[PDB]
Amino acid sequence: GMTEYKLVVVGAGDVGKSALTIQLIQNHFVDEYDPTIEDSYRKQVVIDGETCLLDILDTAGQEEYSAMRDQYMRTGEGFLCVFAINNTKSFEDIHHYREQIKRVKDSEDVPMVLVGNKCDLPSRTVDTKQAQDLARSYGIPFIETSAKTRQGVDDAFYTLVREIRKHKE
Ligand SMILES: Nc1nc2c(ncn2[C@@H]2O[C@H](COP(=O)(O)OP(=O)(O)O)[C@@H](O)[C@H]2O)c(=O)[nH]1
Ligand SMILES: [Mg+2]
Repeated sequence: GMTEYKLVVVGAGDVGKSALTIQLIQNHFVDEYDPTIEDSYRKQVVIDGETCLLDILDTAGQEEYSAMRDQYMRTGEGFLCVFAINNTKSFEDIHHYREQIKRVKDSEDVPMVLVGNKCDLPSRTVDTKQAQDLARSYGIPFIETSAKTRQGVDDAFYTLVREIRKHKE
């Protein structure tokens, strides 16, 4: 019946990984959540007629041992690769996340969704086209989000579950 899926939220610091996660889990926008805390959350949802239990890891970067990063990449079934639309470096970092996750999993086919967060902000430096083009080059969806207004948040997580299913199937 209920199937559990391991989702992993990755991206540079300050892009909104924790805020995205907390909107989905707790239905509010958090302004201040310590950037060094890495935690996981469970949430039950129904997607396309099938209940699933999302086990969501809100990552925070370096681990005590890199072996621990590798482990959560190996066990992770799908990845939300998050950048902020006002931070070009966070977008450029996506190249690294894509590479590293493929490398750890030794796979060319890893369920992922590219998330461009903070779309409510006017100070945009990363174009919709450049992100759409990058996602297309990986064969994955691109979704624009705002953890602040909740735009796209649910779609990003649900789409990732759909990508995981497509991969398993
Ligand atoms: N305006 C706006 N601020 C955001 C958004 N998402 C996150 N933030 C803020 O950006 C900062 C970093 O968010 P956080 O979730 O801690 O980023 P993390 O380091 O990736 O976990 C926080 O002050 C958040 O309130 C968003 O969509 N819009
Ligand atoms: Mg965080």
